[PDB]
Amino acid sequence: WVKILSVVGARPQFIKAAAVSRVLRASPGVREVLVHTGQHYDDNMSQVFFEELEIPDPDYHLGIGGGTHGQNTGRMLEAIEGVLLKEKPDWVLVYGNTDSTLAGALAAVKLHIPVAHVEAGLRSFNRRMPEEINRILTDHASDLLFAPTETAVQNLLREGIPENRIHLVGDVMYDAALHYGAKAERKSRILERLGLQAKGYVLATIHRAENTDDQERLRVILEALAEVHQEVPVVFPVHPRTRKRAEAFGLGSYLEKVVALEPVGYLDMVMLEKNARLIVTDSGGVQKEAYFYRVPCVTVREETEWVELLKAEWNYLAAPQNAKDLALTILHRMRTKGVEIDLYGDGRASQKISDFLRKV
Amino acid sequence: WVKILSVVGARPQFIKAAAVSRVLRASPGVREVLVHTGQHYDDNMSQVFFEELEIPDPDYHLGIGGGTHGQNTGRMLEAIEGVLLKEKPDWVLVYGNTDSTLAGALAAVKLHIPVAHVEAGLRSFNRRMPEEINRILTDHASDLLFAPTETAVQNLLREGIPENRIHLVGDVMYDAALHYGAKAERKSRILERLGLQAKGYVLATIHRAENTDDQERLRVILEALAEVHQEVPVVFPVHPRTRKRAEAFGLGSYLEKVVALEPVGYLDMVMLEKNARLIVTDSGGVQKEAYFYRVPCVTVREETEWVELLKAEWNYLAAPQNAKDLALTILHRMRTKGVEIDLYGDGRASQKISDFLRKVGI
Ligand SMILES: CC(=O)N[C@H]1[C@@H](OP(=O)(O)OP(=O)(O)OC[C@H]2O[C@@H](n3ccc(=O)[nH]c3=O)[C@H](O)[C@@H]2O)O[C@H](C(=O)O)[C@@H](O)[C@@H]1NC(C)=O
Ligand SMILES: CC(=O)N[C@H]1[C@@H](OP(=O)(O)OP(=O)(O)OC[C@H]2O[C@@H](n3ccc(=O)[nH]c3=O)[C@H](O)[C@@H]2O)O[C@H](C(=O)O)[C@@H](O)[C@@H]1NC(C)=O
Ligand SMILES: O=c1ccn([C@@H]2O[C@H](COP(=O)(O)OP(=O)(O)O)[C@@H](O)[C@H]2O)c(=O)[nH]1
Ligand SMILES: O=c1ccn([C@@H]2O[C@H](COP(=O)(O)OP(=O)(O)O)[C@@H](O)[C@H]2O)c(=O)[nH]1
Ligand SMILES: [Cl-]
Ligand SMILES: [Cl-]
Repeated sequence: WVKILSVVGARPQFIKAAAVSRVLRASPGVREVLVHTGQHYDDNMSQVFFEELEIPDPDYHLGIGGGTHGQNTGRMLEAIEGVLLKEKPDWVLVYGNTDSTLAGALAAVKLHIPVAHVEAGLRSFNRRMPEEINRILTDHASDLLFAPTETAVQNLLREGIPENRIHLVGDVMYDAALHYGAKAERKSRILERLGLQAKGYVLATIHRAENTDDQERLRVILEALAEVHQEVPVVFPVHPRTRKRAEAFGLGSYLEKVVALEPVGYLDMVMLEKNARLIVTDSGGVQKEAYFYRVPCVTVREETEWVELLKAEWNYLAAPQNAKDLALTILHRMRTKGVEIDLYGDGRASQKISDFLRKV
Repeated sequence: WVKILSVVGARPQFIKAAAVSRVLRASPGVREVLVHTGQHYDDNMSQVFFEELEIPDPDYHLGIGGGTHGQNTGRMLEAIEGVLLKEKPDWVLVYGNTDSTLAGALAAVKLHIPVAHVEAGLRSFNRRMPEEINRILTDHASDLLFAPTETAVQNLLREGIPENRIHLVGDVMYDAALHYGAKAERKSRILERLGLQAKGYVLATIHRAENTDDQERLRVILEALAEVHQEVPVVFPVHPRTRKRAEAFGLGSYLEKVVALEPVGYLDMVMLEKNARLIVTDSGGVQKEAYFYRVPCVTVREETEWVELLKAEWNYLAAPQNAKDLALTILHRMRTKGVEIDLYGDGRASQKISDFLRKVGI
């Protein structure tokens, strides 16, 4: 009998936890307790994931969100701690690299509760980025480090974390893609609703702060996607923050010139990804999922944490400096492909993690 | 020309800030803002240091303290972020490794305000210490790391922190002792008051969480100090957390078997340490201060961050497993001395720190 408490706050964490939760569910002598921080609150950012991915209702919802880093992190720290004091779990699992991840880890370590980091050791090497600080500080606070890639393992060794706390387990988001693929196939009618032809569009997601808080980068991206749309329709589920920023800077009309949507559930997303001729993104999860489906990817950033996608020629960096340059880069890359190579494991990252926990 | 905001919360942070702040005040093109989180709030833990060490009143008092890690750290994080969004300093300086330290770093780093950590790179290699977590994460959140020892430099390099963000500046607590030592001698009447002569007593402080939060560990310490007291008077300024734990556990009567005091100010502390025959402590700063005055030290812990003191034989660990043994250890070490060696620098760590903050560049 072991109690594993999972802290999730954001869409990509709901998706990670859906894989790990499934395995821990049907594991003998494990009870999972699941805490939703409230970081993501809109139904299209949160509830649709619990429904479509069949995720047990959370035991706690702390309803903390939409504030500053200080506010969100600070309140999450106090609220999560209160839950840990009640539930006394054997393990705390945190996912990814948001404020929720860091608050979960830090709440737990101060109470002498072991913390395991799902998706450990990724580095952008740009420490001005909030997400890099979150990765570094979470990794250094954790007891177990579940690395998805060899690079991630090397990044942890280089920062003095001992071998014996690092397990290369592959990527749980690959597990999720595998497990939910069929259900996406039989439930998603988004190509229908959108009048899209399989391989008759490009898929785009953009929400990095460094791309949406900076008017000139955001303008380069929306200008570039509208141009690309002239040639091949662009489907663009727009993150709420991205949509806020584009409206605020007067760039809303570019969204009207493509097939812009509110955020979609995972099942639609899978169908849009699979059927896309090419994916343009600044999302970590979406650039891996592109590779899952052997759809060429352009990452609108100066670096990625997922370097093996660049090496395997499946993914290509295009920093948003020039709208025409970026447009042409997207259009050129859609008739490219990468090498045959299996990354991210066998799709049983979640049971490797289950096993390592119930042992250690 | 440059605005440097310090975050302090606890007694040892006020002493460190005293030393640095004096320098920063002399420096042209340097404005300071001091934020007192409120972590330490009693006058004999906060106010007395401001007054005797000549520190100006804090620009802000957040009045947070007395809660869990969660509550204190969380509220400090939100509160400090508010101040920083008002003051928009060029640097935030954090000291040591309390919950205040970490909340200060975390507030700052997410606003892209550069953080400098005074007393950087120390490691106990014991994560059960909240303090170990605080200094690991502070260090990894910092853009400048002011290391007091070579061990601390090596600890940082081993955790992947680049050499160019690390500077071995020595210890500002040696600067403090050096700068305030004449005033202590001039003003302190503590020895007169207690009725002690030089070398006629042992000084004790105890306040680690791992020593006070466990009933029988604390009993081991208090009982050992009672025993020592029979052979050589024991003077014991008692931390409020320690008194409170001793009360709740029903161990109050042990404090009658020694010369238990309320916390003393820095000036009285210097005179107590300076004139002690031996110091027994679980304090970080007190360990070093014992060496400053060439007084043998016994550290009542399973480890210290200040390992050079053990190697120079000025300090000796004695984990509290057994009262008779801890007593005997204490009395045995009273007759010892370490090797002559200079540690902690030249008493101008603050000046080196000021210099780096000013010339680091945009
Ligand atoms: C750059 C960065 O730090 N990123 C971190 C960030 O993730 P991320 O950038 O992927 O955010 P995000 O794109 O919202 O979600 C993608 C998912 O949403 C689905 N997705 C996407 C759009 C949509 O409309 N519908 C939908 O279902 C997709 O199908 C896909 O499954 O938070 C993660 C977390 O903390 O767990 C970290 O692991 C990441 N760290 C890394 C290193 O990738
Ligand atoms: C073990 C540990 O983590 N310790 C950390 C801790 O310090 P510390 O353990 O030394 O606490 P503490 O003993 O209350 O203060 C001593 C001072 O009080 C004076 N002092 C002491 C008693 C007294 O009655 N009067 C008085 O003036 C003494 O003269 C002396 O100058 O908080 C510090 C901080 O974050 O800045 C960190 O730098 C430390 N990290 C290290 C590594 O030493
Ligand atoms: O359900 C949600 C989640 C987020 N957001 C918006 O997206 C912003 C960024 O939120 P997030 O939690 O992603 O912050 P990050 O992890 O990027 O720091 C928020 O302030 C909101 O404006 C929203 O509108 N609805
Ligand atoms: O001025 C003060 C500061 C602290 N405390 C008590 O000491 C406890 C521990 O305080 P803190 O969490 O700052 O840690 P510590 O001072 O022991 O390192 C507090 O909860 C209070 O009960 C007190 O009585 N007066
Ligand atoms: Cl998005
Ligand atoms: Cl004390």
